[PDB]
Order: sequence, then structure tokens, then C-alpha cells
Amino acid sequence: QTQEYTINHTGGVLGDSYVTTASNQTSPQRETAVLSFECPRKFEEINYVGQRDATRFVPRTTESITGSANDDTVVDLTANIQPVAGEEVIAEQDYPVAVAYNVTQGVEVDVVDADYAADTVTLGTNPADGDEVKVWPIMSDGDVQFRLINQFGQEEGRVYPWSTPLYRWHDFPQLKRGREINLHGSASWSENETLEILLDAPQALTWEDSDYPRGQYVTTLEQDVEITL
Amino acid sequence: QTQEYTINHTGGVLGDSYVTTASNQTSPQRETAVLSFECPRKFEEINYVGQRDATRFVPRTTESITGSANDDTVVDLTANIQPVAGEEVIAEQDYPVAVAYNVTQGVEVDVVDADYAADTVTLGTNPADGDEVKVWPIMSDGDVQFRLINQFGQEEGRVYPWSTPLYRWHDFPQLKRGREINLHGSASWSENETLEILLDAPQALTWEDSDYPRGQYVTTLEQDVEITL
Amino acid sequence: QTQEYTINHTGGVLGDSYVTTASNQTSPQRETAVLSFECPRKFEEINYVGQRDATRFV
Amino acid sequence: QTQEYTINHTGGVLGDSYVTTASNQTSPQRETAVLSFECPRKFEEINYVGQRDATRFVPRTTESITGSANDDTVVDLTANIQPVAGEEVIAEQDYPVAVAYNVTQGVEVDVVDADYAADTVTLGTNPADGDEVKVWPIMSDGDVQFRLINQFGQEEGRVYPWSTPLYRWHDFPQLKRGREINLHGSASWSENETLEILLDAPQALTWEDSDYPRGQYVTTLEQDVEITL
Amino acid sequence: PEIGNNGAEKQISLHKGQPFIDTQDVGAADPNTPAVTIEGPSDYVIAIDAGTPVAPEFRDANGDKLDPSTRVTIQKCDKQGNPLGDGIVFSDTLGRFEYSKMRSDPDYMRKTTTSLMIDEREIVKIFVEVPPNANGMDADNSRITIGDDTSDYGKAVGIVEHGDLSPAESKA
Amino acid sequence: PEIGNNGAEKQISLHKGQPFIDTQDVGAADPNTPAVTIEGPSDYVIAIDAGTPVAPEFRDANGDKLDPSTRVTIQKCDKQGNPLGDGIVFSDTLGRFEYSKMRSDPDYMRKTTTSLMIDEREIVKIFVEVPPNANGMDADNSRITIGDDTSDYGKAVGIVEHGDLSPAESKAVRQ
Amino acid sequence: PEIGNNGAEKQISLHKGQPFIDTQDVGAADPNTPAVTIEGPSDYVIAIDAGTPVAPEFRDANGDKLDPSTRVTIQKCDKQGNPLGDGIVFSDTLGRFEYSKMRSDPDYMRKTTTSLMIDEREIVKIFVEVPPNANGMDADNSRITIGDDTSDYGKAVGIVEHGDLSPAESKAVRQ
Repeated sequence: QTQEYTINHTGGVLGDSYVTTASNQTSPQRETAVLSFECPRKFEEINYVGQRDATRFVPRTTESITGSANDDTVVDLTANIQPVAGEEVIAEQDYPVAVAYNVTQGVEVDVVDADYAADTVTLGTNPADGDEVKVWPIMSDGDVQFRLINQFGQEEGRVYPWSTPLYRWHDFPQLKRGREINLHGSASWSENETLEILLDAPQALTWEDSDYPRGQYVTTLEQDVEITL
Repeated sequence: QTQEYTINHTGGVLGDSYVTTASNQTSPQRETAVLSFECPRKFEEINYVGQRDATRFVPRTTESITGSANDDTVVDLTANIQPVAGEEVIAEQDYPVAVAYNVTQGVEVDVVDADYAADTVTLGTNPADGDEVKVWPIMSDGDVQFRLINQFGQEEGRVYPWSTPLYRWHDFPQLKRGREINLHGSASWSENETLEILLDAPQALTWEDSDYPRGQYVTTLEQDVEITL
Repeated sequence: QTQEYTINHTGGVLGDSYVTTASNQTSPQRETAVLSFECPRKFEEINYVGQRDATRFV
Repeated sequence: QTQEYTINHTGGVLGDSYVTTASNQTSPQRETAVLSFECPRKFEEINYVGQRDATRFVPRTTESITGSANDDTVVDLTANIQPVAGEEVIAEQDYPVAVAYNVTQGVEVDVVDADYAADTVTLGTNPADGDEVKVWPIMSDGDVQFRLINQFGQEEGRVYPWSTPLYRWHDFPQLKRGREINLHGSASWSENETLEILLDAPQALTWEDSDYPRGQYVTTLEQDVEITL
Repeated sequence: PEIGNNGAEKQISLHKGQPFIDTQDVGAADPNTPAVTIEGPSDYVIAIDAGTPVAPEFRDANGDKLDPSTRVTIQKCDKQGNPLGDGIVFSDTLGRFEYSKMRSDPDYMRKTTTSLMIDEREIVKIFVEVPPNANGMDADNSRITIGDDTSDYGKAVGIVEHGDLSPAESKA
Repeated sequence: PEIGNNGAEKQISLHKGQPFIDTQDVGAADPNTPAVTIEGPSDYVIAIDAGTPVAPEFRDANGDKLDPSTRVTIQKCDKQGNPLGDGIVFSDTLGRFEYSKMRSDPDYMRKTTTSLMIDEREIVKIFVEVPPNANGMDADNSRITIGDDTSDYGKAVGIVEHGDLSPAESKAVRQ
Repeated sequence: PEIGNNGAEKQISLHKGQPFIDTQDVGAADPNTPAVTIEGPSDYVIAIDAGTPVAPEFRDANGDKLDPSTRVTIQKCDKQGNPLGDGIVFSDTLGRFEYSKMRSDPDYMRKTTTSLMIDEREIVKIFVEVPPNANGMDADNSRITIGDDTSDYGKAVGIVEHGDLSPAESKAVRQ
């Protein structure tokens, strides 16, 4: 009867219809709904348990600059920054804190290091004047949470009262049992009822850019759940 | 009544007077006294226990070279060398095995790697001819030990007969419980009585240079103790 | 055994060593420590009682 | 009575006579016998147990190229390739995946990296035209197994039916208890009876080259056994 | 010479270079196509316990890892290549392995969820879901491994010859 | 929809971005102030067990770690910023954490010494002793964390609404 | 002052810079000699348990590691440099240590096979087998260490003064 699956921000067991993504909002700090999963017709019910079900959620943002004659090799940012689980070094991390891509030169761009104290990052390359650039740094200073919807956009409850910060979420090394993250709360729902994963943070996150090298979908969520067939 | 403090090679709970430092001796291999702590007037007594009290002791040495027209980028040494707890890589270590500083160019100097087999180390930069240099590599091939003094320069006993090698001291990754170092012996003393920390090794260690970037005091000791107020 | 003395911001029964003075701080309003008295080696103990012991601080 | 020794592809407790080595065959894929150990006169018996006795076996091959005017800095290979336990980086491995030596310039040759997907490897140096070269890359795509011989070249049985691939053998990090390799089967023999270690793979391995820097004997085997005096 | 009569329940592992296994290239958005097929040999019985390690190491044709949003699903099948809902195990994502230390580390070692069994003629498939506008799988560089022989950590795949034990038919 | 009636003794953790916590910069040779102040919210009760993890991760304004001879002291207080000797916990040095793996590793995870409790209106302070001729603390980059939610290792901070339980007042008087 | 009356069974380790140990250079294809000799001091008794760590870290004169096909063998001897087959321990290859992390890591920490004891006047030798056409050993840089003091991991070498205990002679005869 019961199984233990993973569910992702796209498709998976659902089929890309009863998922929906969305960005947050910047100027009004508000508890937006960045993702939501609706139980399809075919399942009987879905469960969700804390301290039983593992999780992963790698968000990012997007920013841009303008090429100049001066040898920049460094860019400021609008988002608080830190390393992935802490380290000054690049390529030792579980994943890159930041990625950069040049529109003109359709190539990746490495990263040397950064201050990780102020909103700063180094670039290893020397961008030319007029060249367009994009960057997908780490995100910080946010809160994440869950809530349930009974088919109508009509809340009935909340999985767990207190929000967990995405900041801390990046801080812990993920994907290690014993050190794996496990939120609290014990939810369950049935056909056409929705779980919404909600965000409260200033910086504008992303889901799709169509010019990101390390995979198509920039960010990701991967959550464990229990299903009754 | 009782507490568990740390004590350092400077000041701390004592006040920089009832500490004293000293270098070793090179040509006569002798059990010098590199550090010593005298119990001040105000305390009642001090205790010291093995397998209870943690410890740290990072020593180094000093050497110098002379700039030349030829692109050196490597220097030999007079001290046996190894990595900090073992690794070929730099900046992964708990701390740098070696530091270098140029007198003319008042800047740090990075390190690439080294052979770690013979008395060798690489430099990443290209020193100029005539430029003066200093280097503070790791130290090796030594022994450390303890002894007590009853106010007079007059020994009464020895904490633990057998010396532990500083070589091994560097080899273990420090500051990890379970892997933390804990010597043996159970000592205790009272007012104006001294504990001397002694060294037996060839190479000339240091305590102060006034031109070392990573802090003022080059070497360090940090020991746990128990105190009766 | 017991006596009733006065103690001052300098010397007195102590000897100018186990006193210490200090100024306050202006921009961060903080509970600074402007004076302090350390019981010397020679005494046995010191007491202090309210509604028993007078005071002055100019 | 009983001890726990190591035995090697040369000498050791035996004496270099009752060992024998041999290469494999290439065009007819056949279960050759690359090594064999004959119990000497002096012992009483030898035992061998799986999940009790550790093991190591580092094989390689040999190939050659021809110097050219063009700056090669890369060579293809005839053997499937991967890193030592996996990593893109060189000098972090438990041992080098590949070694190269120039006949003219009697010196080692470092390695930068490789694709590790196709039969490819990079060279850090710039070989000259006409210079002769040798290379001893990792080996892959093979099977290893055991069998016993009763003094006559006349098999009686087989230690364990199913072969283990040398590919996997390289994949696991060796020499770690818990992660150490331990085959299956429980064999035992007596005076002048032989254990043959057999190979089934295309590429021509080696045992001796007389021009290999990192030791004389290129490949190696080191197996644990139990002996009755 | 002397060899010990090892137990019939032999401890084994699966990989590409075997006869009763096969693979085939995959493009993009192709769930129904199995990247890898396994079949029970004749007169043998395979057993995969619930705490069995799992280890796919797929690649791109250029020698790269694929989009970690990609999904992998091991799944048992009835005969005639027919899948089943029950008995499935290891519905995981292609990311979050760290292939460098994956088999190396008991931490990175991802295990299955529930037990499993393979009667003499049965099938187990490995479906893959790649998002579109991505690179395809290359069979020359891809690989599967399951079970953990040769390590005190992890579990191993049990195998037995059907013709030895009498209640093997009852267990099947 | 269905949600489970989770127990009142909720398992939580503390950090900078909360209302009932505050911080402010610190200079040098400067014990008396709380670099970080905590206060009990209204009609709640917080509980910190003895095996509770602790994790200060202070910084310098330029983005560096400070002199490891620096000292940190958590300390309970009576109301009115009035400290108390008993009930003090976590008198530690600023060194010997290895902030990289500190919370991450149960080894590096430094726990408290004794139990602790916070009645509805009480204070817990975090004093810092920096040696002179050193750099000061910068509140933008500093941080405290205590308790270990979201991990089989470590413990978590208990919380309960005072209005729910009847012996909440009894435990408050018990301290 | 006060010192604790530590037990007679003291926990110790061996290394080059001691009086009751010695070494000397070695060439190639050269089994018979002890590269390193150990001897029991007078009126003492050394004990080496079966789970004792071992750590040879030999070198070449130019400062390199040798051919890992090289072999090391610790071996007990009767008096007079007279080896014995029984009681041998640690027949290992010179490779497969990873000297960088060898003592450091309990994984890499290679232990002995069986127990061992050294009566007051006895010998333990360390023979080395280098294949020919290889570089020789250099005593200036070589080293042995056995036992693991100063770590919760590993074991330590026991020592006792023979004159203290009465059954010291009984254990000596027991071997």
C-alpha cells in the first residue's frame, strides 16, 4: 500500500499540471506562495511527517551588470551572501554559491572567491565593455513555510507555526543522514487538495532562465513524502 | 568554587607578569624552558588533569633568504616539514603550514604547495633581486614536557615521565573532541609556584616578530585548567 | 576586631594600587565602571551595610 | 601456531622461487593466469578466508606514442579510463591514475587532468618531435578470480564462482577498514599446492619495465592470509 | 587443495558487464523507455533486501553529469516488460549523490526503501525522466551498481541456485 | 485537510531575526554589556536543557574572526538587567569552535553545562570579553544560534504557552 | 602541591629519540639486518597489546618514499639477536599507509595482529626487504612509532617497573 517517494518542482509522479510555480514579491514584503502541489485524481491520499521525511531546496536569484572598459573582476550584490555551508574556497562546496554567464561569449564563467561579509563577489574573468552578463548568486535573509488548501483557495490550517529561515537552510550541509534537515508537523490531504510552499523574503528568486548552464531549472525542491498508492 | 578555564601564552587570567616566555637553544640540544606560568597571589590553587583538559600548541620557527635575479619560486629549509595533519593542498588545512612576508613589498605571500618530504617549500610569487624575505614554516622533530617549581627554581617532580613529540602534536587534527589531545598526569600547585612548559628540539622557535601578518604573536599555547577561585 | 572606617577614591587604607579609577563613555550610553576597590591581601574581609554607613560622592 | 601475514607479488615469506608472474593475452580473450603462489616445503598449510582477509591489487598497462612537431599535450588510449576512486583532480588520488616517462629526457612527467569519459588523458609537458615516450595508465574492463592446483596443473575446484571486476576494484577506495575489500570463499592448501590468480581482460598489463620511476615493479598485489607456521 | 562449502546464499552485486543485464541510450522526456533492463537468469533466484545500496552513475555523451532535477526510478515488472505499482523501490532524483564519494561513503550511500525479490524469469527496469531542452544519456559512460559486497558497510544482493533448495519454489 | 494536534511543548531554536531578541556592537575590553539580549515573550515559557547546543559565530567589521583568546559568557539575569551568579551557563572561549563544521558536526557541537529556564518576563545575556588592541564586534555579521532543531543530533529549545497548562505557574515558580 | 599516585602500568610510546632504541642505514635486497633495534631497559617490563597501532615512516636519502612493494616485518627475538618465528607481528608492506593521515586517522591506523611482551633483557627487530635497483634507507629521516598515547583512538604501550610488582617475574616467565 504505502510507499516513500520524492517529489520535485516539476512533473515527477504528478505530471506537470497539478504543480505550479511562482516568484515572490519585492517591494511589499509578503508571504507569497512560490510553489504548490495539488493531489491528483488518481491517488487516494498523501501524508507528510516531520523527523521522518528528508528535504532539499536550493534557491537562487538573478542580477545583471553592464560591461565597462575598467577591469571590474568584482561585482556588488543586492542580497546577503555566504558560502555554501561555509568555506572561503570554491569547488569544494556541495554546489557553487554563485554562477555567472556572459551573453556575448556564450560560456560559463568561473569564480575565484568572495568576501562573503558584504554583498560582494569576485569574477575570475575580465568582462569586456558593453558585454551583457547574468549572475545567479545564492539567496539569503528569508523564511519558508507550509500551508494547506481545501480545493478553493481557502485555508484551514498550518503545518507548523514557526518559520524556518532559508539562511539556516543553506547553512547546514544537506543530504547527510543525521545532519539531514527534517522540519516539524504532520500533515495529510486527499484528492485535489493542495499544499502550498510559501516564501517571505525580499530578493527576487527564479525558477527558469533558459540561459543557465548547470541545468535548465535553476532552483530546485526535492521533498520526501508518503503516499497511499 | 571550581571552574574550567583556558590559559594562554599571554595575559589572560594572570596579567602578563606571572607569565614568561623564552626561546630554546640550538647548538647544545637541551631541555630548555620555553614557557612558564606562576600561580598569582589571588588564586587559592590550580589543578591540572590529563584525559580531562584539552590543549593546543601551534609553534613555528623563522628563516630568511636573499633575493636573486633568478626566478627562485622555491626555498629549502633547515627544519623537517610536513603538512598540517597531512594534505598536499593549501588553504584546506586547519591553518597554513607556512607563511612568508616580503620586507620591501609589505604584503603577504601565498603558498602553492611543497614536497613535504625534504626540507622544501614552494612560493607562488616571484621575489625580486635584493629583496628581503621572512618565512615562518612549521616546526618538527621535537619533544615537549612539563615540570613544577616550588618558588625557587628548585624542582620537586615531573608531571609525566615520557615526552610527547611536537611532530605528532601537529599530526593529529586539533580541536576535535574524541580526537582532541589529552596528555597524562595529575598536577596541582598553589601561590607563587610555577609550571614550566619545556622544549627539546634543534630548530629555533619564535614568539614575537612584529612583522607577522596573521596576528601579532606568531606561535601560541592554549591549555585547559581547573581553578579553585 | 571590627572597626568603622572611611574609604576614598585614592590610597587611604588600601595604598593606591588596589584602587582604580576610570571615566565613563558618552556616545554609547552604557553602565560603565568609574571606580573599583579590591580587598587587599592583608585584610580578612570587608562588609557594607545600608542604613548604617554614610557616604559622599561629588 | 597460527599467524596473519601479508603476501606480495615478489619474495616475501616465500623466496621469489615459488612465486611466478605472467602477462595476459589480448587477441583471444581468455582466463589467463597472471600470478601464482605455490606453498613451499617448509610450511604446514595455508588458509584463506573471505570477509576476514584484506587485499590490494593495483594493475596498469603500457602504451607508447611518437613525438611530433605539433604541440600534442594530450594522448588517446586503448583502455577504458576513470579516476582512482573518482575525482577530476590529480595528486588528491590515493595514487596517480597514470604515469608518463620520457626516454630522451630521463625525467618524470606530471599530469594535469583528463576527460575520463573517452580513452583520453592530458599531459602537462610539451614533448618534442622524435622523442620516445612511455605511459602506464590505469586499467579497466576486466575480471579477476582464483583457483587451486594440486601440484600437477590439474584443477580440483574454484574458490568462488562469480568473478569480481577490476573496474570496481579500482572504484572502491582501498585500504580503509569497513570499506576494505573482502572477497568470498574459504580455501586452504598444503605443500607444493598452488593458488593461481587469474585475469580476464583485453588490455596488456605489466609487471616490470625497468624504466618506471615510482618503484621498480609497476603493478602490485598485497593479500592477507593465515598460515600454520 | 581444499575449498570450503560456501553457503548457497551467495553475496553478489550487479553491474553493466553481465549477460542478464542490458542498457540502451535515452534522449529527453522519455519515461517509458527503460535505460537499463535486468532479467532473472535461469534456475536462479535473486533477492534484494530493503537496506540495499543503490548507485546510478549516468553521464552525458560529452562526459558530463545531467540536470539533477532528472529523476531515476527503479521498478519491478511482471513478465512481458509490464510494470507494477507495488514492489517498486528507489524513486529518487539524479542529483544529490556526489558520485565522487557515493559508494565510498556510507553517508552518501543511498539505500532502497522496501524489500524485493526476483523469481527466475522476471524483470526489473530503471526508468529515467529528463526535463526537455537537456542533453541525452550515453550508454558508453553510464552505469548502474547495486548491492555492497566487499565492505563491512552496506548490504549485498543475495543469490541462490533454484535447483539446490527444495522450498525455493515455495519462497518464489 | 488534516493537521495533527502537535504537543504544546514545541521544539524550536533561536537566532537573530526574531522579535524577542536584540544585539548591538561592541568595542574592546568591554565585559559589562550584552552583545546580544534575549527576553521572554508574554505568556510563554522557554526551556533550555543542559545538553543544549550553543553556537556563537561573531565576526569583525572587515569580515574576519576575532582573537580566540576572546571569551563568551551566556548568563541568566533577574529582571532589570540584573545578572546572577548561579544559573550561569556556557563560559567558553571564542576560539576552538571551527565555525565551518561547528553546528554541522556533533563533535564540534558545544553544548551547555546545566539546565536553564526562562519565565515569561526574564532576561538572558551574552557578555563578551575582548582583549585590548583588538578589533571590535560588528552586529551586521555576528550571530547567535542555540538549540538544534532539524537534526537527530543535538537538542532543541522547548517552548510552551503559559495560558495552556495549569502547572505552568508552578514550573515558573520552580525555575 | 599535589600529584596523583599514577598507576604503575604507565601508558607510553616509542620513537627514535630514546636510549633503549637504535637504528642504522640499509641498502637494498637486505633482509637480515634490523634497520631499527629495540631493547628492554633494566628492571622494566614493556607490554604491547594486539590492537597496538604501528607506524613506520621510512624515507630515502633524497627525501622521498620508497618502492611500496618494499616489506616491513616487526619480529620478536630471543637474546643475542636470535629471531623466533612464533611471536612475530606486523608483516606488512611499505606501501598502503598514506603517511599524511596515517597516525592521524583511525582508519589508516594499522594495528598489530597478536599480543606481545618484552622481558627486561629482550630484543625486538624491524627487518626491511627492499627490491633491488632501488634507493636505500636513510636513518636521518626514517622513523618508527608504535602505540597511541594522547588520543581516545588507538592503544598505548604499557610499561611497569619490574621491582614494584611481585608477580612481575611470573608475568615475565609467562611471556
